[PDB]
Amino acid sequence: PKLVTWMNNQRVGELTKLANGAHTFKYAPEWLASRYARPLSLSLPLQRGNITSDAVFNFFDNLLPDSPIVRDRIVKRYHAKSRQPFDLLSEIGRDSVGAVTLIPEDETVTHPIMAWEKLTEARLEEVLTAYKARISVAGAQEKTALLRIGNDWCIPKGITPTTHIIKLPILSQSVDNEYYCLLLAKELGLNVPDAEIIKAGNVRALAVERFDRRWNAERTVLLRLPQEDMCQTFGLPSSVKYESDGGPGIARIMAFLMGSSEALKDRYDFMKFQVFQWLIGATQGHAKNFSVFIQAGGSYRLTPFYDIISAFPVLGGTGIHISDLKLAMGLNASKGKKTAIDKIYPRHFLATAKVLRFPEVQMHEILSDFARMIPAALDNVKTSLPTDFPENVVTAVESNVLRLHGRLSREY
Amino acid sequence: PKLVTWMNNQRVGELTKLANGAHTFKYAPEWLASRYARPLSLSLPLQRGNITSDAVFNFFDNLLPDSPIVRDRIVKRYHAKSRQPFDLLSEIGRDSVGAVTLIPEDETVTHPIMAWEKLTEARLEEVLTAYKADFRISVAGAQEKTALLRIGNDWCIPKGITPTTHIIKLPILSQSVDNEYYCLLLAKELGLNVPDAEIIKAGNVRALAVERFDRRWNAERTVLLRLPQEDMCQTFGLPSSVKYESDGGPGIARIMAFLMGSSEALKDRYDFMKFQVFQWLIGATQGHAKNFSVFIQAGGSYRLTPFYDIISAFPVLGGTGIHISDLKLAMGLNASKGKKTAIDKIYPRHFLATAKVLRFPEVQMHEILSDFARMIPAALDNVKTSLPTDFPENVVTAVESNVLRLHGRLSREY
Amino acid sequence: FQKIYSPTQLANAMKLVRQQNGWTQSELAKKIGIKQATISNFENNPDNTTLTTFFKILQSLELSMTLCD
Amino acid sequence: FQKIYSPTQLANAMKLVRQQNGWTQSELAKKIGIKQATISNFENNPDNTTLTTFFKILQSLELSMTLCD
Amino acid sequence: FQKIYSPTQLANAMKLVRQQNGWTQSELAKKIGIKQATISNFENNPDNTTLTTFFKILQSLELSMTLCDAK
Amino acid sequence: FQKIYSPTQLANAMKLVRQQNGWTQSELAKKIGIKQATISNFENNPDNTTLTTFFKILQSLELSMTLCDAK
DNA sequence: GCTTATCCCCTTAAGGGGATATATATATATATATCCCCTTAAGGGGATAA
DNA sequence: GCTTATCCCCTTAAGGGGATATATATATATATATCCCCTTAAGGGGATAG
Repeated sequence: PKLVTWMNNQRVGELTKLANGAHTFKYAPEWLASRYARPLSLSLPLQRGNITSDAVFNFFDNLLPDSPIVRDRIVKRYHAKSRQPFDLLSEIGRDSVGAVTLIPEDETVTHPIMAWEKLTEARLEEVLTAYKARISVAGAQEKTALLRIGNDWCIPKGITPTTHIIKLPILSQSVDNEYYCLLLAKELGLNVPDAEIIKAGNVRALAVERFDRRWNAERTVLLRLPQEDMCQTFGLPSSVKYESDGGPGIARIMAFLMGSSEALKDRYDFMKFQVFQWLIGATQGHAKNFSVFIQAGGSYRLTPFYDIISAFPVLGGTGIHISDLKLAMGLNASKGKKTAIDKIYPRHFLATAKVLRFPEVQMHEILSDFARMIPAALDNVKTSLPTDFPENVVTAVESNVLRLHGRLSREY
Repeated sequence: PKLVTWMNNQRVGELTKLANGAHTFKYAPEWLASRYARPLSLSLPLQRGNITSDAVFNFFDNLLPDSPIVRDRIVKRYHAKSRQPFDLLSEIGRDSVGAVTLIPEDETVTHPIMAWEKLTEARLEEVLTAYKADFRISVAGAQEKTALLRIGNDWCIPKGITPTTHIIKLPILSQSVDNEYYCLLLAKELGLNVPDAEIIKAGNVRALAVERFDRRWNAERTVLLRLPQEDMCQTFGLPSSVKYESDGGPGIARIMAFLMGSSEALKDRYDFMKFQVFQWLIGATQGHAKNFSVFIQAGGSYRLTPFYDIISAFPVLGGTGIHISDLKLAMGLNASKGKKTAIDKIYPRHFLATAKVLRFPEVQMHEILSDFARMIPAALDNVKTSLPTDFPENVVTAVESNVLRLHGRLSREY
Repeated sequence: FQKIYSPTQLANAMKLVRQQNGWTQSELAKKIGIKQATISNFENNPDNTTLTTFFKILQSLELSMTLCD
Repeated sequence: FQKIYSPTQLANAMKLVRQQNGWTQSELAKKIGIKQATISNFENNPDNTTLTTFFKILQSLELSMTLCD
Repeated sequence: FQKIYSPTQLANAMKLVRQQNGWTQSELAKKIGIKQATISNFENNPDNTTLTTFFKILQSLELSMTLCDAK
Repeated sequence: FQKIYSPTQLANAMKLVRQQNGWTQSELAKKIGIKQATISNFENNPDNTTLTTFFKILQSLELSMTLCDAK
């Protein structure tokens, strides 16, 4: 039977999965019916009945983790039929990253819309010590989603939303890695999510907050917020995040982010993060670490950046000298598009800046700002670290960053 | 859009995909009109009009490696357009298990019909590392693997619409190549038809290799050629999904019953059974639909091709979690109690009923059962001494030790 | 023409034939003297199909069978 | 081996062989896993036997058929 | 309603004036003496379209545009 | 606010829009990424301005456009 | 001793009748994406008459 | 010195003329696939005789 699709309790349009593969969508008349109607994913705009496009599948496919090693447990723990977007989205096809829900046409059920399991320590830990040997969690490697409720975390319930994302220890120690990346990341003006680490017994983990899920004024409801990734923008499958595969980089993103609500401020925060990555050493910034907001009528603004991790924590002292480091995505250059840390000097961003006719002054400013504020940032993060944060990663990353930042004051 | 499938320089037909994404098919008259004609699988036999059943989609699905592990790697490494079957193929139409060639209608061109490039003694350890973590190859199965060409002592690479010859598997469990080799040689020692496998070395990678019976060098030696073949599940036209029986696939029963159509009916069966009794004394828990293929001959003929992917699950025994008690035969057995599959407690008595239920001459089973009542004590040392010193000498003391435990059921009888 | 070793094969083939000639699965059952249903039962699952049946079909197809060694 | 047409013609023809080959019914149905009587009746009154058996025989007969124009 | 931000964000609402208002490109332009091409093209590529044209298709749709606030 | 019916008014409007704020044609094309020869030319001849140039011209002034029933 | 024809016991389904549901085909209006030809020119560099 | 409209050079091409390869929707007919019925009978066990 066909699968349905609501958008936080609204009828959008049930999809028509077919044997042969010719998947055909549709538009739950009551969604197109509302003036604040907003398509599922830009890729799949707003129109009538059947949709003869392919981005279709694509979309319903990206509802699963890019890491392929993760797509296979649903046919096991809940005994699905296959691992296709149809059989992999039946059992846990309820809470979808963003706000869209999926369930067949035979189960208009409403379990306790809200209910939390006040977990203990041994418990909290428990659930996690099993993630190694009805929610969706995938953005980098291996991570689960919980529900931060006050001071104690608690297992969700029914079609109840998640407030966080618990990233498990994957990069010999990612937890302290991404945590740092953030406090210091937001420190330079970058609009990112305030996360906090998680500790239970003897295990360690990462805890990020959401940004497509928020408490209304009175703290009664917690609506997931409409969102999507740059991939499900032009109908792409997870295999295209980077550019070695054919995904959106620092060229396409730009032409597109132009039609945004905050067309202006967004383009800015962008370039910014870009050089941000460079310095800090993040190199895992693929097409899927970018997210807009599926606002009514079809508008889109850049959400707070996420999944940041620099390769600095591990370099040279193992088997991959500094020379080996290439920015997640590619930026214009003279000899094609360079993507070398040490090769990418300020002059570069400038050129790659005028390539799109992005306000030069603005660029100059950014490079400037970071340059100057950078010094303090590091310290302010170092003097604000846990009483045990591994000084290794600390000094390791910290040092390199300064070496990179060096390619600034000497030019601006 | 219209991936035209071919079979050894022969315009078989066109595989069209509708707007909605349908997976239909239509045979070229040219192929019809020949005395030779044969469907890719009996799942989709010859006929004069667009097809529509699920098989049109199934058969194509088994083509491309089953593992999504690889699938993602596909669109990824090759600029695909969807995780859909038709798509992954739309681009990697070169090499495909079975006489399959997928190339659009904009390449009737005489692309490289014969060309390759020998590998260095280092690249032999490099191309692998490349698979695990124009390379136009695709192998369907269990873990990380691909095929390659072999010429004398070299190891070239298929370039252009050119096929390969050997198979190259990789370690998974703690070892896989070491298990794949061990089980295969004893096959030729028990009258079973298996391919010629070796252990080509390349730097620090104990790799595996296999001879694809689907590939055969014609006399002239001037042109290598593939052979239209499929495995049971395909025959009918089912998705990888229902591989194993407990999940709704074909069993010993459906099988046998379909072996009767073989062009070589009694043999295929004889051997099939024989193999079922073998997969018992060794612990081949993996015996599913996608390991038992059949050749495809003109007019609809077919037989039971050699058995591949054979492997035993004895490595993780004894001093490990999973014990022989929990081990279960891939295919179900007929016992007094519903069906029995628990290898450990499976005495001939059961097999005897089986043969009885499928109405297979009891005597024919006996000859098979009895054959393994005295050949082991010898057949073993015969292959036990045909292995180098480097090979892991802990894959023999584990399997054999247990293969002689269940062998008691055969020795205390015949 | 083409050797055969099974139920299905038979049908799969006689089917092609019918298709080649371009007749109607109906005019067969009539032109000869049987139901049009069987005409279909036979072309899909001729397994436990009547022996004589076969001929009737065969005979219509302006065809014959032969034994090959 | 000629142009056939009747059930009974195939029956007579087969025995012509199974016997002249030295083989017989008793053993025939012993191998292809059927009943003695089966081959027996089928032999003399093949007008009602089915095609699923027509073949089981062709196996324990190293023989088979095909269509012919 | 909704605030328009790009040439595309607009071409999207224009595809509502047909499927909802019955009319089709085969006629919308029949009334304003323009080529269906611009229409079809416009629908998927609203960037290359020029304003004067945009309005012929804008009015012919019983619709008018105006400015507001980008807040 | 008001109803826009022609390519002339369409822009005639935006024009008054950056004057009442103290912005020059050559200082808005900047913060956005096009020229002054465009913004200007646009003003006196906005008929054949591509929509992009259209919306963009907007970005500058922080505007937003939307239709309206032509009643 | 042996190959071969019957024979009861016994489950099922094939074939007939009649009838019907699910395809599937050559039709037939009416409809979004295109294609080569060709003419005024608009939006980028860069520059400056006013 | 700052704001603004032309113009030169140049690449891309929207858009009108004129015209064509994909689309929902539809009716005579065609149509290979199913259903309750009904019943004569085949292979299945097991087994003796002209």
